[PDB]
Amino acid sequence: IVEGQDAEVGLSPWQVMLFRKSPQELLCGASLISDRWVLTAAHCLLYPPWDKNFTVDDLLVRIGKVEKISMLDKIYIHPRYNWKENLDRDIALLKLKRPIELSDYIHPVCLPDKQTAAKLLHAGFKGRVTGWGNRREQPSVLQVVNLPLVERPVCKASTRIRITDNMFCAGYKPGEGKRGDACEGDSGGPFVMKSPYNNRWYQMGIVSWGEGCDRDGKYGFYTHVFRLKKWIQKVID
Amino acid sequence: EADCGLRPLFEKKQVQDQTEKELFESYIE
Ligand code: NA
Repeated sequence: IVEGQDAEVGLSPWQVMLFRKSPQELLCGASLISDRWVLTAAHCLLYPPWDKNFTVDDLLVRIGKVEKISMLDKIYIHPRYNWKENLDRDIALLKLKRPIELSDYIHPVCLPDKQTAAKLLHAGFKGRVTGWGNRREQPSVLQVVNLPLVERPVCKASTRIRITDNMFCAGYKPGEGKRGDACEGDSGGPFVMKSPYNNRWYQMGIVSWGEGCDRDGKYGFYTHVFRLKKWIQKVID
Repeated sequence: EADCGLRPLFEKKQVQDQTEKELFESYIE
């Protein structure tokens, strides 16, 4: 997280760390959506150009820092995830070997419903990004940054990559004052928003991709969780 | 999840984190 700050203790209990088993290194952030399931970006597991095709025994999760390390049972990547062009449908589900014990430091986040959209996915409206990724282009504590959702045309015009409805972008425009972005190591983590309706946190996005970290005229692109809710529900049935 | 969204150290304690006001504020223009 670039231009973020140290998070308070227990600020994001749904925070999951995706670690490489050997040699151990933080690969990606992820999120806790139930006592059993973890949500992350597809490209954190599957990106053929860089020779990347992670199995269940290549990785270990980290939850709560109180910290409960876990092995996964089954990985599910979207069948129409497009790594060739634009990272369309950059989404993947992790099933933990067994249910995790909830605590003051371990607690799942909510997936948005149609009403929660309508109400929150608007330009100017701020969301929360969190991770242990790089501060520039390593943190001691979990990092938090608040970044406003950006208009769809402004996202399209900020890049040459083809943007699909299955993605959205967020961040500040050049000379808006505040800065901030995700960076290498935050990818696959949650973009969360708080609902004024029920006082609950909802994950609207998955940190997907960007050109660099916290550059002017550029924005971080996030997977549209709600728009891929059907698929998330389908693999759990 | 029936209890999702509510943080044990925050929403369960009616304590609000240091940058919460920042978020809700953006909602009103
Ligand atoms: Na930016």
